[PDB]
Amino acid sequence: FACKTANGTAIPIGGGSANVYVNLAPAVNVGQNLVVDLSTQIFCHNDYPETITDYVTLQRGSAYGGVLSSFSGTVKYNGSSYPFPTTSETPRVVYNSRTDKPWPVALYLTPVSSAGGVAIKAGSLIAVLILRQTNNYNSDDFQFVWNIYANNDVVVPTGGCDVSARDVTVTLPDYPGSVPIPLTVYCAKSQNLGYYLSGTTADAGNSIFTNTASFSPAQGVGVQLTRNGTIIPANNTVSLGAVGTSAVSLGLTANYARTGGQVTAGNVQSIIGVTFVYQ
Amino acid sequence: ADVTITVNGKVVA
Ligand SMILES: CO[C@H]1O[C@H](CO)[C@@H](O)[C@H](O[C@H]2O[C@H](CO)[C@@H](O)[C@H](O)[C@@H]2O)[C@@H]1O
Repeated sequence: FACKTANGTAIPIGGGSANVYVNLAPAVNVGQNLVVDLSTQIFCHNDYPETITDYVTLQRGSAYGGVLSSFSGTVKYNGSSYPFPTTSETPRVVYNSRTDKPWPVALYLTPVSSAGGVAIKAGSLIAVLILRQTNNYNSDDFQFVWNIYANNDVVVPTGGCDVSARDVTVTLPDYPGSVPIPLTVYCAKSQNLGYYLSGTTADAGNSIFTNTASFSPAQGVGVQLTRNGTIIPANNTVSLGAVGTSAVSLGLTANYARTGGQVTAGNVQSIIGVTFVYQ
Repeated sequence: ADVTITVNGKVVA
């Protein structure tokens, strides 16, 4: 019995450890968020199927790593779901062929936010999975330890909803003028969703974000966002109603707004956060 | 925040 990754990295007879480098494509699902499907990444086979049958389980102590360590979830093993990190050995998968066959493991994260996310840097450890292999022939009891690494920079969603982009940059026309902000949100199932803006504001109405341009800044102007032609104050819930699998545009537009005093030439920049909330 | 929006602009003479 031996195993290999999609990229040819092998663990031989007797077990051992290997790194698995995965191009992650995490996604929200109903009730759980996919982190990584390893059934396309890890393969094993029985070396002598005519006389021996191999038994393969996911062993207790399999867990997330790095920045996913604070989160709990589920693991789907051979069509059934179990708590993850694993607290008990799973039922077995039978390996009875010399032909490589997937190790049927997929990792999920339990939603805890509305539309939050955890940023993963490429090269980061995201999970450690313990494959236990025994057989019906002798007393072999081997461990195949799979260290799962993110191959790419990615955001793992932690909520029931996800966004078109986690960072959006827009350029306004030269003062005066406006520009739409492309930003949509969708949810795995229907959610009563809203959002609020965050940032430093200049006015008592809490609706004009300050100009924080560092180099050659303009004076006298800030940035104000509108939705449906209506100014959106910061720290105030905008209701999107019920949001489902079809993406819904937040309908945001950026504008300049005078903050007082002389308007002098220079650069303008405002950094504005969006945070979603269940209502 | 869930999403960070950066808005860039300029005031000309
Ligand atoms: C005929 O197979 C037995 O003799 C071989 C040579 O000594 C062993 O390699 C073999 O053990 C390995 O393969 C089996 C079948 O996959 C597996 O159950 C075992 O854990 C080893 O990986 C077996 O002893």
